[PDB]
Amino acid sequence: SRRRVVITGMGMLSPLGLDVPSSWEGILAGRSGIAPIEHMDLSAYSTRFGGSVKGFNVEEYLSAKEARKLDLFIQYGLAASFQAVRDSGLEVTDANRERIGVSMGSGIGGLTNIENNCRSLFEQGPRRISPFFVPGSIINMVSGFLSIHLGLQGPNYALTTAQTTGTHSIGMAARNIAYGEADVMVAGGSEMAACGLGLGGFGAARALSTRNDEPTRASRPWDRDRDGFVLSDGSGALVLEELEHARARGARIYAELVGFGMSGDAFHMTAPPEDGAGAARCMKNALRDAGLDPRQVDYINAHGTSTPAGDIAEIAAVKSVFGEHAHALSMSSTKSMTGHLLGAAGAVEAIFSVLALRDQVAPPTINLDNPDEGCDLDLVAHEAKPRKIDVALSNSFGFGGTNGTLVFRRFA
Amino acid sequence: SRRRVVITGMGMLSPLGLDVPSSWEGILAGRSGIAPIEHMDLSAYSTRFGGSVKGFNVEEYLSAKEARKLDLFIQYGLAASFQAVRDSGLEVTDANRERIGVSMGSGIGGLTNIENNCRSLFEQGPRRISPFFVPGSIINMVSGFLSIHLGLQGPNYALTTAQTTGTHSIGMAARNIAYGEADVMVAGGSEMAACGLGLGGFGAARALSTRNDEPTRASRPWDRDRDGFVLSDGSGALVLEELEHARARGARIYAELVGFGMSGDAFHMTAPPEDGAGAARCMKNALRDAGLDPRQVDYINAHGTSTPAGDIAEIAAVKSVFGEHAHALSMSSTKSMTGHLLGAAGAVEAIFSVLALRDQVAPPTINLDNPDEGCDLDLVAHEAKPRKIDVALSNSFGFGGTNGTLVFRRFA
Ligand SMILES: CCC(=O)Nc1nc(C)cs1
Repeated sequence: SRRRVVITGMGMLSPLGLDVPSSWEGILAGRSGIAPIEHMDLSAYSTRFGGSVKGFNVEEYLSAKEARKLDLFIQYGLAASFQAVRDSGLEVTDANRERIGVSMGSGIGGLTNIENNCRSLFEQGPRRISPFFVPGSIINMVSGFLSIHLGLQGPNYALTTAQTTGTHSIGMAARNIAYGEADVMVAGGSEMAACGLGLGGFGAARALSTRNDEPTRASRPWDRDRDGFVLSDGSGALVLEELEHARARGARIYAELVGFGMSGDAFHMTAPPEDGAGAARCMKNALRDAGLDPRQVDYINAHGTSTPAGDIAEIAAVKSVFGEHAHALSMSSTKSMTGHLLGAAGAVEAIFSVLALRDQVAPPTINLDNPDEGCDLDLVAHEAKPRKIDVALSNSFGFGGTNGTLVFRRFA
Repeated sequence: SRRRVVITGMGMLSPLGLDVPSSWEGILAGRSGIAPIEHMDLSAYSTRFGGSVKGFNVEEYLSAKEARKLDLFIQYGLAASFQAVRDSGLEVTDANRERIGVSMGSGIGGLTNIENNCRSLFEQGPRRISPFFVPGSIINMVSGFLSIHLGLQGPNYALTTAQTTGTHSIGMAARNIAYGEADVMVAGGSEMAACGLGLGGFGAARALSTRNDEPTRASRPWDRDRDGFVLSDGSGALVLEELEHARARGARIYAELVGFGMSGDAFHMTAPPEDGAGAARCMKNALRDAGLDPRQVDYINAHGTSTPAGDIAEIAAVKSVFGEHAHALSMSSTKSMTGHLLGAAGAVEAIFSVLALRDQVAPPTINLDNPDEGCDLDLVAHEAKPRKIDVALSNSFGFGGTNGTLVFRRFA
C-alpha cells in the first residue's frame, strides 16, 4: 500500500496577478492577462502580444545581488515556491529537513539570459559572458536555490517535459511522498519565454496566434476562429505533504492529490493524434491510479491551448474516456484568460483545479463565441459556473507527445 | 509491491568510441579521448580542448532529413537509446508498448541550436529562426523522438539536474518499474555543450582546466596539479526491466539495479561542502535502499571531476560512509579519460560500473601522478585493477547541491 498526499500550500505568478488569490479573482471574473509585449522591439515578429507578469518585485524574495545572478524564470520559480512554503505554515527543522525535497521544472528555461550572453559573445567575444551564466540559467536552479535558502535536503530534481513540465513535476513529487522517499515536496514549474527566442521560436513553427489587433481575444480554445496559442510567463508551486504529517502539525488542507497519469502518444513531434488516444490513455491511467470510475469526475482543466489540432483531440479523448458522462462534467480552459505558461501551465492549472474544488465553481473558457465542429461538451463558455465538484482533473499534453493528468478530490 | 530491476541493454557515445565495447576497451587501456577541439575557432577562449565524439555518423541511425533538424545532444541521445534497445533484444508490440517508457535527460541541452538561432535572430531577425528550433532543441525531445520511432507509449519524460542528470534519470526510471508504472524504461542522458556559450560559460566561471598545451593530462582527478573539469560530449542509455519480465522473455541480464539515493546539499549553488556531507547522505540512502552492509561495496565509480573542491569532498564522503572499509574497496574516476559529459556523465558511468561487475575489473584513474593531501584510498592510479566486484556504486553531484547514487550488483 501507499501514503495519501494533500495540498497544504500554493504560490503563483500569472498574467492575472502576483499571487494565487489575485490570479483566481481574475480567473473567476473572466479577465484576460494578454496584452502587447512592452519594452521590446517586436516590429519584425508575426506575434507581438502574450501574458507578461506585471509589476513583479524580486526584492520581496531576494537581495538585488542574488536576483541579478538568476534568469527571470528562476526568479518566478522562487517567488511561487516561497509563497507556497509560507502558505503552508510548514517549519523546516534539523528533525525534518532531510524529508523535504523540491521538484520545480521549466519547459524552455533561460532564454532571456541566453539572449543577453549571446549579445555579448557575438559583439565582444567570450570574455563578456557572465560568470553566473550557467548556474543562473539551467533549469534545476529553482530546485537548487530554494533547497539552499530553506535548508531542504530531500529529493532535489527538475523535470523538463515542455508544456507538460508542471503536471509531471507535481505528479512525480506526489509519488515521492506516497512511496515514502519524502514527507513534503515543493513541486511545479516556471517559465519566461515571451522573449525574442520564445516568440521567434514558436512564431517560426506558426504555433502562435497572430491576432495582434485584439490580444485579449487571441486565446479562444474550441472556438472556430482560433489560430494557435498565446505565449505567457509566470510560475506555480504547491506544497505536497503526506496526510498524517499534515494532520499532526494542524495544516490547512486545500485538497487531496489522489491520481497521477503519464503516457506517450508515440505519434508526432508537435501534433497530437486526431482521436487524442494518448490523452485518453493518460486520463484512464490517472483514474485507475486514483481507484475512481470516470463517472465520478466533475471538472477538467483542459490543456485547451487554442491550437486547431490540440483543442479538437482533447474533445475526442474526453468523449472516449467518459462516454455518457462526458456532457455531465464541466471542462474549461483557463488558457482562454492566462495564455499558455508552457512548463508552468500545469502548476498554475493544478492550483486553479484545487481552488475549483474549494469554491465549487468551474472557471470559464472566455472567447468561446462559436464552438467548432464536435465541441458540444459543457466548456463553461464566457462565465464561471458554480456546480458540485468532488473530483477535478488537470491535463497537460506536450511536444514529443508527452501527456500528464492529475486527479484532485475534495478533502473533508 | 516493490519489484526488482535489471539492466538488459546499454548504448553509448563517448570521446573513447561510437558504442559501449569500443568505449570500454579505451577505459580498460587507460586511453584519453581529450584533444584540442577542431569544429570551431577557440583562440579567444581560455580552454580550447575537450572530449569530442569522433567520426559520429548519424546516418547509421536516422535519415539526413530528420538529423539536420535535431541538435547533436538529441542525435547522440537517440544513437545511445537505439543501441541500448537493440542490445536488449526486446521486441515492442501492442501487448507491451504501453509498459515501455523513456527518461533520457540533459544538463544543458540544445545549446548549439540555441546559439545558431540566436546568431540568426540578432544578425538577420526572427524570420530566419528555424521552424524546427523548439522541437529540435528542447531537452524532452530525446524521450519524444525515441517514443515516436519505436512506438513507446509508457511514461515519457526528461530530467535536467546538471551533472547529476544521468544518475537521476536512471534511478527514477527504476522507481517507475519498481512501483509498477512501467515494466521497461530506456533511461540515461546526452550532452553536447562544446559551443561558444558552453566553453565560454564554464570559462567565465573559471571551472575548466586551461591545460591547452597537454589536453590528455588535463583531467587528473585527486592529483595535486588538477585545475578544473574537462568538458566532454556524448550519450549513455540503458534498458531497465522488471526482473520477472526479463526472466519470462529469456533476457540476458548484465546486472541488477538494487539501490538509488538522492539528496540535496542545501549548501551552495556550485561548490560542494568540503566534508562531502550531502554526498554521504546520498550514498547512505542508496545503500539502505539496497539493504546492504556498506562493506559489501567493492568498486565506486566516483564523480571525480578533477576540480580541487569536488574531488576532496568525495574522499571525505567515502571515508565518512565506509569507515575502515574505505581502504578495502576500489574507487576510480573514468573522467580521467572521458572527461565530464555533464548530464550524460551519470549515464556512461552507470554502464562503466555495470561492465566493472561483468568483467570483474576496476577501471583506472589516469594522470594520478601525485595524489593530493587526504587522497590515500585505492584510487586505481594509472592501470586497470582486476578484482572481485559483487557491488558497484556510481556517484554524481551537480549545481544546486543535487546528489545521485546508483547501486548495482552481479545477478545469477
Ligand atoms: C534548455 C532549455 C531549452 O531548450 N530552451 C529552448 N527554448 C527554445 C525556444 C528552444 S530550446
